[PDB]
Amino acid sequence: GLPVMTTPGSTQFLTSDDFQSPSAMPQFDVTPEMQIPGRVNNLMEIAEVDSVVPVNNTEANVNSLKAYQIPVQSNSDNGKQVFGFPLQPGANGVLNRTLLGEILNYYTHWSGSIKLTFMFCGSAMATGKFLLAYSPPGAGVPKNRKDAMLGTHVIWDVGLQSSCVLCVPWISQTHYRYVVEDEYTAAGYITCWYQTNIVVPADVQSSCDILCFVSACNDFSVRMLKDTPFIRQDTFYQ
Amino acid sequence: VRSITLGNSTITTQECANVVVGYGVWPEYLKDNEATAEDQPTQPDVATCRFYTLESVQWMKNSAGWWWKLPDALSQMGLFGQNMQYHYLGRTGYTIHVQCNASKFHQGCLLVVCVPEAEMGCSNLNNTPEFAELSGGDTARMFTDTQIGETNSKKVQTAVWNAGMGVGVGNLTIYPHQWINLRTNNSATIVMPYINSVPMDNMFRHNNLTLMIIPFVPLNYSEGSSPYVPITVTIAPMCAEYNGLRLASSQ
Amino acid sequence: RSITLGNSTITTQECANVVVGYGVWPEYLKDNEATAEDQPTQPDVATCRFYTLESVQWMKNSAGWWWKLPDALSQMGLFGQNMQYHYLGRTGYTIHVQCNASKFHQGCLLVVCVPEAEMGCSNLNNTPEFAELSGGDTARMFTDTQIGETNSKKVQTAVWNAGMGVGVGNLTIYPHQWINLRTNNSATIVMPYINSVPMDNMFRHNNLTLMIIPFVPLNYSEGSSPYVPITVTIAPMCAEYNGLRLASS
Amino acid sequence: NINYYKDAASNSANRQ
Amino acid sequence: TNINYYKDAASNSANRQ
Amino acid sequence: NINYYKDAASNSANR
Amino acid sequence: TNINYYKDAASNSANRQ
Amino acid sequence: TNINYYKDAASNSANRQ
Amino acid sequence: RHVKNYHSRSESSIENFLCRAACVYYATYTNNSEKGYAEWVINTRQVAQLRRKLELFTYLRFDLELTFVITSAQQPSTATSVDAPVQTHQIMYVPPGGPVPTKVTDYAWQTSTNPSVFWTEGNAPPRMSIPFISIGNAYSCFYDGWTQFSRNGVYGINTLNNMGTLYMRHVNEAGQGPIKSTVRIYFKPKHVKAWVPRPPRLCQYEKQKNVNFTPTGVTTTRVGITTT
Amino acid sequence: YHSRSESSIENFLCRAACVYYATYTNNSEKGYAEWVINTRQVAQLRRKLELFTYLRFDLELTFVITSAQQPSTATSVDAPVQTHQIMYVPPGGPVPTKVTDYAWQTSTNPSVFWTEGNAPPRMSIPFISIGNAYSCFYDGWTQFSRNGVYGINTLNNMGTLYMRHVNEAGQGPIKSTVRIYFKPKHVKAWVPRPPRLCQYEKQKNVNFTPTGVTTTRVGITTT
Ligand SMILES: CCCCCCCCCCCCCC(=O)O
Repeated sequence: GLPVMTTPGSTQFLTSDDFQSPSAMPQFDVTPEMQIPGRVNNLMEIAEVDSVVPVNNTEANVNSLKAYQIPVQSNSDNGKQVFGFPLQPGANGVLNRTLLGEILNYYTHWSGSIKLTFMFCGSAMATGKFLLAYSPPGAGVPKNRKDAMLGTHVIWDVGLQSSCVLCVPWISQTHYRYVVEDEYTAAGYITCWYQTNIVVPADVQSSCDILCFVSACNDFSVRMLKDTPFIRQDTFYQ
Repeated sequence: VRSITLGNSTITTQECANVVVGYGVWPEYLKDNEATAEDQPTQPDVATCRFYTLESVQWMKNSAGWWWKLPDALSQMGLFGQNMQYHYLGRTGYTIHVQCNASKFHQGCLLVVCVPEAEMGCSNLNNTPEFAELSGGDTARMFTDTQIGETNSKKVQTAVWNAGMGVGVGNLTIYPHQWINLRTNNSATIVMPYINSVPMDNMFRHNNLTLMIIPFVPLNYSEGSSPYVPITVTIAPMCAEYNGLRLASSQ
Repeated sequence: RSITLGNSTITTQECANVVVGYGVWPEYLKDNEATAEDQPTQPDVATCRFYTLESVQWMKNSAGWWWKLPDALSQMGLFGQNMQYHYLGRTGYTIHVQCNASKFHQGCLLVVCVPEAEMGCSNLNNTPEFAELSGGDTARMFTDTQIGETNSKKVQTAVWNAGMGVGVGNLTIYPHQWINLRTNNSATIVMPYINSVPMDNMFRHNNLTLMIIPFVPLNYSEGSSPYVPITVTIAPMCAEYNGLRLASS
Repeated sequence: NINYYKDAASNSANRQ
Repeated sequence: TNINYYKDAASNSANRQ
Repeated sequence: NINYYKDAASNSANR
Repeated sequence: TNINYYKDAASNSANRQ
Repeated sequence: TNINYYKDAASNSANRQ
Repeated sequence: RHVKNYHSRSESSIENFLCRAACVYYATYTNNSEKGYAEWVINTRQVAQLRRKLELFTYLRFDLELTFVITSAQQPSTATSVDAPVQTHQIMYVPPGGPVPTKVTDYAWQTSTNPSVFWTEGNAPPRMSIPFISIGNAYSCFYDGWTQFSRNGVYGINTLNNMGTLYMRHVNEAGQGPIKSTVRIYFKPKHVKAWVPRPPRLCQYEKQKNVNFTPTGVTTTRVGITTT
Repeated sequence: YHSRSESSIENFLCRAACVYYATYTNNSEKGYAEWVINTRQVAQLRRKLELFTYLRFDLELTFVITSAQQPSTATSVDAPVQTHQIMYVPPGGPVPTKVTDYAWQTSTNPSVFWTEGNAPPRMSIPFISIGNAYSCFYDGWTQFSRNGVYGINTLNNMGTLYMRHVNEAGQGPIKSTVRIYFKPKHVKAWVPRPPRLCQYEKQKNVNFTPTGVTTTRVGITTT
């Protein structure tokens, strides 16, 4: 009769406990293993994969592939904004449903850099230049290309390359930021501007489209696992 | 330029064009370690592992997309299909080459993806789609730009923005894929390995893969530019194995 | 000595002590404790120099004065400019409180540097206003009498509680000195960066609060000079700025 | 680590 | 790790291996 | 066989 | 003579010794 | 047995040896 | 600038992602009838959250930790002085093909072979681990095929799901008062292996046996591309 | 000399303390309880922690759950044993809107299932902060415009805690009271500050009503 004293927490079922349990099927000969391609070991392996971003969330475009199309056109203006969304990968609609955002919504905290790949799907004869800028928080969303000029930005020439990667760095007061919207964990604003108007020849379409892809860089991690708010249930599906 | 040669066939695929090798795996033959079928397989080699060019389809300014089930796409193509009928179990990789060429004055972008186990949903939530609706032998079945109604008991909910799988169409990039941007692209080449939970499976009852070609940026072109842009799919079995010889099948 | 930082020299030359914060001399952020990935700006001579705020008068009734520090140098020169243009900043300070009277005067000031001097309100259902908590170079004043509750969104400046709900006589835990006119003419405190994060925004967060509270009041006989001013001179030290962008307001 | 049960399925998760 | 606590062999667990 | 108690009366039977 | 049974450091006893 | 589970000596058993 | 913040990605491993207990199904049984026993066919698609987490992958392989939370409640009664004694319950697993209880007092409850747990109320919830019990080299989450070679009959994952039935009963005898109980099944994947990731579910689930969905928007909407 | 062991911060703070307690009933569909996790609703622990400006520690959570029979008109109540579920919802997760919501599946959200009559349930949790230390005070705002919120409630975002009966009690109504207990382990404190003098007024801010510095006597020679 070994003397023992039960401590608080006994006869307790903690969802996230990691104890050993007696097997109900002793000596069960499991089927051997097979080398199935594409083994995943971490959900960051998924979050690091580029996925198309629905930048054009317009009510009418959201239920169509028009959601993913960023319109650009040959203009008479000089520095017209192309698009602008906040850097809320897990909260704002522009990114919350991306691959990255879908993974983020299972965790509470996030930290790291972000790849924004922009692919120009216009005619081979079209050219132009764009200013892709990430403005950290504290100020307002840049209202002019001049305002955006003062933050981390990139001049993307369409003529030479069709794809261009803006790598948004992790510039934050804290080591992590909340996946959910909190001003404290502000993120910034990502804008695009016309650096040089899209010049097209005769008999070529002057209005083209751009696709945006989001992924995580090698320095991205998540924390405080939770349930996603995207899935809902009223009764057991049958 | 480079030459991809499989048996009697040879493709010309740019020179810098990236061949996307599935999940990093090059198709290979089954190993004695992972097998259970005791009968010696048939490896047709040159007769089966070759480039079958399926039907071409027309890309028009409103096209929503196309898809093929793979085992049921090469079912009527040559000795691959013959062995497919005569054997109970099969195992295959693929080399998929989707070709589309326009001119400098054209524009557009296709997503070419390989979805393993592309189980699709129905229009009537109380039924599963019919065999003909899911399957089109070398006859691409088309995605739709609109929801199909509850009416039509046995059809596939072909709304493109859900890919008929209840997901965000913009997330299909997790599956091995390429983009054909007419600005800078002429073709897409994907080498898919054998993807399945079991070492071998029947080739009529189970479509292990599903090719999807979805235009994300629609075709457009000025007046005068050629208005008929076809897309031609050419698939080649790779390291094909068959076990369980028997009578053919009426399938 | 002559603690000359940049284009600036103070002549404490008391040959007597400086209170060095919590025993830590301000230093730059190490690569081991940093999060922000972009390369910071370190203006050095242009920023780490002695900005002297507005002077105030010590009166026989004065209860005390306080400054929020980031929002005290917020409008002073290139420190303020970098502060506006950057999302993240990090600085220590050298704070020099100068007051000089004569042998025939008497009085004693407590000069403290309170990190995270979160202050209370007069109306318990509201938090004080930005203008009430902050004063730029216009030192905000402690009071001789309790502030009225009806005065919605004002600071409970009753000095015997220090506007923080504690005993004003216990502020000595924070780095501090005393200016006892009998034996002192100035106080020098070298404060390091005190915060829970490696960097923070300089407009949203006043990581420190300078407080000058007379514990023994000024007095003098008829004839002795009656106008005794106090001048505060603060110098950023090891200033860093990350995340360049457009400017704030 | 010490395992009390004869079947590997009874062991704790592989988190290390 | 399997240690037998009882003095009688009948008290032991099954010979599963 | 290890005994946990200081007194011989606490031991199990002599088997 | 005290050992730790849990895989996470937060599960350990207080820093009393 | 030669053990003690608690960090404070007052927790130990009596000195009966 | 140089930075050395090595934030470990430990909690995003598949093991941590899936290794948390989740309610997959719960059913009821009462002390009133002779057929009051409860039964459940074992699937992982009746529950939304766990299913979605698993559906993020095409092929999975893992052991399982089963924890049962059995809760009882006094039901309305007409007689006087319901002095209910402790209630004991039996959870029986009937593998596919075994005899099936047709009544609360069937011979099947002997469970000469069929595994089963006997648990008394008021104690720690019963728990039991079970190996990887699939016929294939991995559990299948999706199946682009049919059950019949004629490309007819059944289409979907319900041609692969055959995991047996789970029966529940009061071992205690009928008392002067009725008693209704609710068993809650909890799944916890241990020693997990995942293959071939796939896009997360966007449209709400509709049926347990198929992918059937009603199309939903790609994402939430805003007023413009610049709207911030 | 003697030893200052018991005056270490570890011994000072490492004692369980009731931080909050709420009640819920078996009847109705709102018969679940909820609490946003803050350390400022209770005075004792708040003062102890507020003796420092920045803290860092793990936590020991102990729950003291007690139920009681509420009035009933039935002729015989023999309620069976009651089981309780405590779910933690991190900020942004789904939130139970009813006793029978899908959120209670806790597929990912950790949660405790405990049956009455057993040892109180206990749970340790690591350092869950975004910064390199917990913040006890915050001399700033939530918005960069120096507006919006002022104080520690721009930082407190530690999620909510929900409570429910798992049992479907029918005959007799039953009201339960859960008491949350915090015990910081492995503590690290920085920058000590004056002990709280004026009584606490609000959980979300320092707001105080001025009180005198000390208790009074008559004269300086009084004794
Ligand atoms: C008495 C113990 C009986 C327990 C038997 C339950 C076996 C079910 C295993 C679950 C398999 C999960 C398959 C899946 O959804 O991928």
